[PDB]
Amino acid sequence: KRVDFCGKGYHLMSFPQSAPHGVVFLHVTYVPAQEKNFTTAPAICHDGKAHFPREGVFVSNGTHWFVTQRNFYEPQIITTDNTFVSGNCDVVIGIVNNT
Amino acid sequence: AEVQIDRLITGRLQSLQTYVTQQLIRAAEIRASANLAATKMSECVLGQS
Amino acid sequence: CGDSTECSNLLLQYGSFCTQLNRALTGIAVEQDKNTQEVFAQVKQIYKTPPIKDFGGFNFSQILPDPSKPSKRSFIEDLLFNKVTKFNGLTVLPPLLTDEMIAQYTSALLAGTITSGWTFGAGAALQIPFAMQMAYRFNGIGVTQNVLYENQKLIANQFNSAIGKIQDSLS
Amino acid sequence: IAYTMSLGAENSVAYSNNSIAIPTNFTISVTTEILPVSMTKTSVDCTMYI
Ligand SMILES: *[C@@H]1O[C@H](CO)[C@@H](O[C@@H]2O[C@H](CO)[C@@H](O)[C@H](O)[C@H]2NC(C)=O)[C@H](O)[C@H]1NC(C)=O
Ligand SMILES: *[C@@H]1O[C@H](CO)[C@@H](O[C@@H]2O[C@H](CO)[C@@H](O)[C@H](O)[C@H]2NC(C)=O)[C@H](O)[C@H]1NC(C)=O
Ligand SMILES: *[C@@H]1O[C@H](CO)[C@@H](O[C@@H]2O[C@H](CO)[C@@H](O)[C@H](O)[C@H]2NC(C)=O)[C@H](O)[C@H]1NC(C)=O
Ligand SMILES: *[C@@H]1O[C@H](CO)[C@@H](O[C@@H]2O[C@H](CO)[C@@H](O)[C@H](O)[C@H]2NC(C)=O)[C@H](O)[C@H]1NC(C)=O
Ligand SMILES: *[C@@H]1O[C@H](CO)[C@@H](O[C@@H]2O[C@H](CO)[C@@H](O)[C@H](O)[C@H]2NC(C)=O)[C@H](O)[C@H]1NC(C)=O
Ligand SMILES: *[C@@H]1O[C@H](CO)[C@@H](O[C@@H]2O[C@H](CO)[C@@H](O)[C@H](O)[C@H]2NC(C)=O)[C@H](O)[C@H]1NC(C)=O
Repeated sequence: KRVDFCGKGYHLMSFPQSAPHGVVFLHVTYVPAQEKNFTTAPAICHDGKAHFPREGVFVSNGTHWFVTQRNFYEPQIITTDNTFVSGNCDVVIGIVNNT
Repeated sequence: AEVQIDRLITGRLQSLQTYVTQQLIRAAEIRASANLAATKMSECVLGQS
Repeated sequence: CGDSTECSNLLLQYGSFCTQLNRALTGIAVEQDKNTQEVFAQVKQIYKTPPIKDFGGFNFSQILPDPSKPSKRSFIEDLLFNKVTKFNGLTVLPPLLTDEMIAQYTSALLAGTITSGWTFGAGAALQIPFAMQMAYRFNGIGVTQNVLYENQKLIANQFNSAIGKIQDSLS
Repeated sequence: IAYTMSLGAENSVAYSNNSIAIPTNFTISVTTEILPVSMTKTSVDCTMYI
């Protein structure tokens, strides 16, 4: 998990090979590509209480909101199964209204 | 003149060799410290450890 | 010897010690240059901070570069430089990288980590607001991100006070 | 020719307080690195030498 210890990018695995007075490591890693922008909010108000994502991030393509992972675009509908609630939404800065 | 110049030559050569060896030791120490610094820069600035 | 034919002629029969000495010193110098270059040249592009700075209340003025000074160095770097303080066959060679270039690398690293987080260390830099990056960083140490969003102002105040204390301690 | 070296390409990432960037595809990369581990073992006499 330590960054840049074995190759550039997120480390997947490695393979060793011999050399006349040393060793050669082949590092297999993972690199993302083809990004977009979308729009973001930190929490969502509903019925006067604030919801946060269990794991992921809120995005919107312009009209509707979804939850995704942080390393690969895969929208899903926002549900009580993948969000958790904590307190009324009067303190958080950047809250948006949705269902 | 060759005798006295030879005495001076051997003395100065010995001093120079001593200086060079000390420099080599110090350089090795500095290189170790800089390797540690590079590791810290990679692991604590570009990510969370 | 110092510009004497007799001394050089006498020394000529001692072998090739001096070639070895020169080789050792040259190796040391090359190692020094490669060493600093390896430490500081970590990024591939020179990132720049946006002109408008609203990082959720956090204040990075004392570490961001100052366009007023020609050195384009920050406050802390200037405090550091002012605190740290002939020819008989020996010379001093200049370093390959000037101080301006090192300051530029430092600014690039700092802008990249402020704007994109840790994403720019792997592939292409990805934008993200600072508060959400800090929420991720709390989530990474076993504290739910809920905690950050109800204590944003207090956390920002603590961070600013700590930075001020550091600058005062150095000064 | 001689000149002043260029540190690298310069870009300004479009920071904003309500926008992110999420990847939509990936690539897999294999790199190599080389490390020396040993050198030749040598021995030298005295009387045969000096
Ligand atoms: C944002 O995403 C939503 C969800 O897919 C899009 O809404 C759908 O769009 C398709 C394409 O026209 C329609 O067939 C569906 O009926 C829409 N569903 C709903 C619930 O409206 C929306 O078009 C996307 N907006 C943009 C600008 O890309
Ligand atoms: C992100 O920054 C923008 C830029 O100021 C903020 O937009 C302002 O929002 C307030 C309150 O909604 C308005 O009174 C201002 O008129 C807005 N500015 C402009 C230029 O229209 C926005 O609120 C910020 N979003 C956050 C902090 O979540
Ligand atoms: C999200 O929905 C709530 C609930 O309707 C909005 O709160 C109301 O806002 C109106 C318009 O300012 C006020 O007249 C009401 O008094 C508010 N009610 C409560 C209970 O606070 C809220 O404004 C909506 N969010 C946004 C950004 O419009
Ligand atoms: C970030 O902190 C600096 C302090 O280093 C603030 O600079 C101060 O600004 C006020 C008003 O602009 C001046 O009266 C002080 O003299 C400044 N201090 C110094 C040391 O110059 C800066 O304003 C802060 N950032 C923001 C956005 O307020
Ligand atoms: C995301 O949105 C930005 C803002 O509209 C797009 O525009 C880029 O903005 C940056 C900084 O202002 C410039 O350096 C780029 O040249 C702009 N690109 C354009 C105009 O095509 C940006 O393209 C969008 N996409 C991404 C991946 O950032
Ligand atoms: C993700 O990237 C891969 C490779 O960069 C894409 O696969 C290529 O797709 C094009 C058009 O369909 C083909 O002509 C190429 O031969 C494909 N490459 C390989 C190695 O098979 C893939 O389509 C991309 N996926 C998305 C969703 O953008």
